[PDB]
Amino acid sequence: QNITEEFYQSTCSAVSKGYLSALRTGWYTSVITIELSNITDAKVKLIKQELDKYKNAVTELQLLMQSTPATFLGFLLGVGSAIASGVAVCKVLHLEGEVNKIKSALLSTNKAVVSLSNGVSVLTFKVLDLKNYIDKQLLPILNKQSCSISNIETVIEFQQKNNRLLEITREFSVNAGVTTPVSTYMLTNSELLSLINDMPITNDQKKLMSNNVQIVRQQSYSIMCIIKEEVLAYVVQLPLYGVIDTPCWKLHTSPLCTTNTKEGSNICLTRTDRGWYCDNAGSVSFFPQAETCKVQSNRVFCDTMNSLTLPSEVNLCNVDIFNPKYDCKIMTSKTDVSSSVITSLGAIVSCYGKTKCTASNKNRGIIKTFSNGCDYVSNKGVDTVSVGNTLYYVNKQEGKSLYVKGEPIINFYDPLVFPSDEFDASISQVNEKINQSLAFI
Amino acid sequence: QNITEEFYQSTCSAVSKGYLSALRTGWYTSVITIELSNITDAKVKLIKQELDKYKNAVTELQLLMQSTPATFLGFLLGVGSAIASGVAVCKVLHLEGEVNKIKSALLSTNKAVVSLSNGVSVLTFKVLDLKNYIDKQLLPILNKQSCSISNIETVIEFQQKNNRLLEITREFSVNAGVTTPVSTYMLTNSELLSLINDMPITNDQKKLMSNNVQIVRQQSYSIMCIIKEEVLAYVVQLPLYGVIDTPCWKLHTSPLCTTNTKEGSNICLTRTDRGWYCDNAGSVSFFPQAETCKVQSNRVFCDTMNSLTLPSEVNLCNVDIFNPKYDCKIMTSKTDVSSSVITSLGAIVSCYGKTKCTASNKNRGIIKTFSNGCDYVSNKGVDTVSVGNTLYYVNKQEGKSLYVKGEPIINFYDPLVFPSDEFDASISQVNEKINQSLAFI
Amino acid sequence: QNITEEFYQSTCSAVSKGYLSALRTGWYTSVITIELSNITDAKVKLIKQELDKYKNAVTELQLLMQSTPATFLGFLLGVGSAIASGVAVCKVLHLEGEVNKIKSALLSTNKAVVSLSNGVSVLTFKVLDLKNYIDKQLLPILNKQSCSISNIETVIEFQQKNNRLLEITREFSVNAGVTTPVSTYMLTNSELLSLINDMPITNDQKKLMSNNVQIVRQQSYSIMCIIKEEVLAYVVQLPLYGVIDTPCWKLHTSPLCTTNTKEGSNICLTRTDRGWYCDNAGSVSFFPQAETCKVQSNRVFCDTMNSLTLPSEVNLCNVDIFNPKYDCKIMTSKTDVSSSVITSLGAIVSCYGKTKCTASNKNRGIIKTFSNGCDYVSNKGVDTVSVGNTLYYVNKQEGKSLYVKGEPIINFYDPLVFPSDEFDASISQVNEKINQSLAFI
Ligand SMILES: CS(=O)(=O)CCCn1c(Cn2c(=O)n(C3CC3)c3ccncc32)cc2cnccc21
Ligand SMILES: [Cl-]
Ligand SMILES: [Cl-]
Ligand SMILES: [Cl-]
Repeated sequence: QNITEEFYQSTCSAVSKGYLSALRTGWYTSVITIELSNITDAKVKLIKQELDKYKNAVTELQLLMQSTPATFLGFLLGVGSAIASGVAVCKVLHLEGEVNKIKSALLSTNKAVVSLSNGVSVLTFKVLDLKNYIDKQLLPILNKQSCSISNIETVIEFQQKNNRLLEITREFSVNAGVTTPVSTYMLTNSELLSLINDMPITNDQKKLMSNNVQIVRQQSYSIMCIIKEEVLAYVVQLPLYGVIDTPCWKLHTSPLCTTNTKEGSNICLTRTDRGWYCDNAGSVSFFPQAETCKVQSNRVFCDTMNSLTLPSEVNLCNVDIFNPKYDCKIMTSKTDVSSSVITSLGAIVSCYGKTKCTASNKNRGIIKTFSNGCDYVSNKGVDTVSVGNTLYYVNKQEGKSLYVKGEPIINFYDPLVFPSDEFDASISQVNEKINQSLAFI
Repeated sequence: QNITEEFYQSTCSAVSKGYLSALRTGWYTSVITIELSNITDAKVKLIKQELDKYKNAVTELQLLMQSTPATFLGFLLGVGSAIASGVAVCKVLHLEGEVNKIKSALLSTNKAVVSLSNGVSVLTFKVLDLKNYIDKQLLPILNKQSCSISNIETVIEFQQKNNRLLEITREFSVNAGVTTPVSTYMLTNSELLSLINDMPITNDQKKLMSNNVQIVRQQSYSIMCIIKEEVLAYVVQLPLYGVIDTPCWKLHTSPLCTTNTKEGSNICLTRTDRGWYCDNAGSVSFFPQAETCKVQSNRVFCDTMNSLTLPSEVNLCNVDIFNPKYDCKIMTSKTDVSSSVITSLGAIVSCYGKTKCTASNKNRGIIKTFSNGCDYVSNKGVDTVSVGNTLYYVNKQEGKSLYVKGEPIINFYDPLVFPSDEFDASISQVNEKINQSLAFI
Repeated sequence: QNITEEFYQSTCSAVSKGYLSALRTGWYTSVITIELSNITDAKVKLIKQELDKYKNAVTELQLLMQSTPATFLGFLLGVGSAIASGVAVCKVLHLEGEVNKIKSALLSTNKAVVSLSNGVSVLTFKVLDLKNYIDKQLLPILNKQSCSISNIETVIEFQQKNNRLLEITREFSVNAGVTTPVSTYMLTNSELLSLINDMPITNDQKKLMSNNVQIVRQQSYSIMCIIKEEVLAYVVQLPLYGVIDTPCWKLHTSPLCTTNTKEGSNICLTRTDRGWYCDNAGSVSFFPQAETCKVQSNRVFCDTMNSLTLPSEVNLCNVDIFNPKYDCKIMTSKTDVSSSVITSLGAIVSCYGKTKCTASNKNRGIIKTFSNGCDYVSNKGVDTVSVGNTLYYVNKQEGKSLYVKGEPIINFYDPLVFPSDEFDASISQVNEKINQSLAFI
């Protein structure tokens, strides 16, 4: 879609809009199972060697489940427990008879829904029947001939089928029974798509999930659960996207300082509310660590667990940081160091002191030299930006940028009553302290 | 065991107790080795192809060792060097004759203790003898028949044996010779258990380590060391648990704010001493980043390298934050944003402003609507908590919660002399500033 | 080379010098390709089974590219976009005919340079020709005999060749098309070395990169790009080391507090400018998160994207923190907790309160007991340091340490006007506040 950007010279910040939301709001828990089997010449020795790998993988996973499974403004977030729902389901599976309900449900099929004893309705999947393979092809060789008649084409095939159990067990072993993202050994591409289609969700969610399998995997958990009655079962916890196609925008901020000659006499100010914003249910979901969100074209995948829910008036800070309805968050300092923030469609440059700051093009080199202050350049005709010894490549996606001129608000502050070293502050709090200092003077 | 929780309404915090400690206090360094060998039709070409994979894995690891191997209150921690002990041992192995001492010690066995030249006594393990396999089965095929007589069952078997060397080399290649956790290619489940049993430790440590192999792996390092005289050797650095079965408890904290109508007029306070606490040697080991500790049932595995050693009186902050023996750490602000902290046995809810905050059950939906302030609900009968647009699942483990009523201490502060934006502060420091402001007035 | 260390008792800090730089300053983008092919008894069924794995890997990667690819003083850094350059190249490859230019260029060879339509000159590599293998050996079996004549030695060989495609696809599936470090499936050791040799760089850069392949891998990206016209192509983004062999030094800092008896009456100060420093182009490249830099012997690999460019006078803070040319950064507090910082050649110990702080040797145990204050011990004759319940191993590399005596500067401050809880501050700012407090008194 249309991605557009606006740079606010007055506050050294830029907003990228045109994105659409896909917010993980909930969890779907599915129970994936693998049916187990309970149990010389060159080719048989390889079968016994592979069968040993199988026996020890089972013993390994049994040992691993002795315990129940577990695992600027970011400091404002709450603290969730990401696998609480999957662990709850996995707890129900240890209740007696519960494992047998699943074993029975998938006797004649590989996909089935099971209502568990506490009422939970979960999709169930038998992805590998080692029970049947071992019990139909390897058992005859090991007992009827007394380890005599065998062919190497079954050795090859057994290694293939056993490999996935060996890899699932490897992942759980280096991860204490909880893995994320969910690999293709836990759930192949075909199985996951099939799982998504049989999921009880909207057609929009199914299309969205199927066209972004790779993101679904990164937002999912595999929780190793139980081995009981020749059934190996792990819970796969999949994201529920309850907010889809609402507007999102990305706020980029950079330090705004005065540019006086005498070093140390300068005051700085930085908008601290940078991160991803998405309209959500009459409020705005604010993600202060924009690295928690994944962007695919103009779709942005975030997790509400790493969000604050803010009044929509928080948007007014971009056009009017002095607006009377939301108290815009800033931090203050006297550290006027140079840096750049690469935005979606351009680059913000905070250039101070003796720093060389330029913007270049691929074939012609330097096309703009920044003066001291906070400035911006759009990615049209620019390929790189240089601040000091640091070269930044700019994003080269299509979209129009608008440069909104305005006097930098740092000019409105008297440096001799300016409160420096304020981090979790706001426009009004800074004024509150300035008036108190001006009172005592 | 018995997990229990107490919520302190006065300070918006909760303590989970009943846990027992397993603290990594030291390191055991073992030297794992792989003995190397020094060195047409369809089946021989595959042997030569696999032999090439072997030769290049050796060349790769030789190239990789040109250099010596290397790798709220968290800011208070010191700075260790995690693989210093393994690197020290690995340095000793480059001394002349040192590699030959090991090669000799494991001539007749695969497990042996070797006292190295500087006095260090290390367990040694030969986990794969490629020297013997290549030198007994592949060498005859490549020289005696001139690449003639071969059978595919050896091609299969060679790929199996060579695979682990290829994978060990892959791990070291993407990790610059230092890996953690220690995979099952570095050390299989059988080898690690055997290593633990032959370790010079208590019977309690052996049982504890064997029943938590997956945690031992996550707290271990594999340091690629030396290739010399047909011997490949890497050091595996294993945790020493010198503190076991002492009481541990988890402190959860959340922001406590006043709830006045006029927005911006509110003051907030948050206990900053959240994290894991374990009794340790007459003091308390405090782990400010509770994500450094791993919980398995009621056992909690932590690393003393990420701890502060505090006076045990730090515990008094939970029952009496104004106690005269320890100066309880807090932070102050005026940012009254809503959030929840999911505890071990319930959920703390900091609900402010216009936020919808509720607690729900699986089948009946909303059972409690929180008013503004800091409140708590136990996981008995509750499955989810909702703060704004964020849905939290609560932990569903058994254990009793006690709600300790008390007036929120934020009510005891006059907002017009309240010092906001204090981060590394304490009860006494805040009083010190309030009295100084009250003096100048 | 010569690694040396100096400890400044006056400021509780230590500098390690003698290192030489290797700074990633730019990016080289190469286009790696795999040529694809467009498409019963026991041995044929395995071929059809492996061929299915191939078809689905292709379908998987096609689904994955529906979207364009994306991915104390650290807070002062700017914000780059690491794969912007590779993504830009990958965008050019979707232009029509562009894929065919590459397909043509590597018809007769596997390595070739191609000037793309926008002028970019990129190295191109065909690392696997599955097109030819499938189209010469498997096609005859599946069509001419009608799935009759086949031998197991080709089944083995097909699994080998197809395996790398299956693994590349696995990596991209768990990583949303962008991986780092660059595995040996993306680019084998031989291919990467060959790529480095054909790179348009200096002989120094080629030697440096070839002798540190493992670091090059960790600083590289694999960006999954396009599948078009039987050509699979991903961009490998390799580091350009434009700064080599300049001096580097590592600054370690630890809290310096007064040691009065009455607890709570103490004031602390910590130099905040700790991290890696490298001379670079007349300025100094400062890396505040020293964990972004990788050290190999005396060579230190850093990324300028995680640096500030500072005046070289920042070095004066080590010999004279009160120097008049650079305003040295510090933080203040009243939290006198004990801890240690393990340096390159010794250990800084900040010992306060009732903490037991000692230094030990391997065979003789405790050789020094620290008194309260900030002290230092060199790694000559010392193996471990203990602060409270935390045991630290010291680095055991050769190099001389010098202990520079001096009165701790915290003694020069009157505790009753000392501004505590200052984080982004400096020597002059603290004096500025002290004089303002002394004025109002
Ligand atoms: C991107 S950052 O959050 O990591 C950098 C913050 C560091 N910092 C501090 C100290 N401080 C923290 O470290 N936290 C974080 C971990 C809980 C705070 C939360 C609330 N108030 C102060 C906090 C003061 C200060 C003043 N100016 C600039 C930076 C400053
Ligand atoms: Cl870049
Ligand atoms: Cl949750
Ligand atoms: Cl250590």
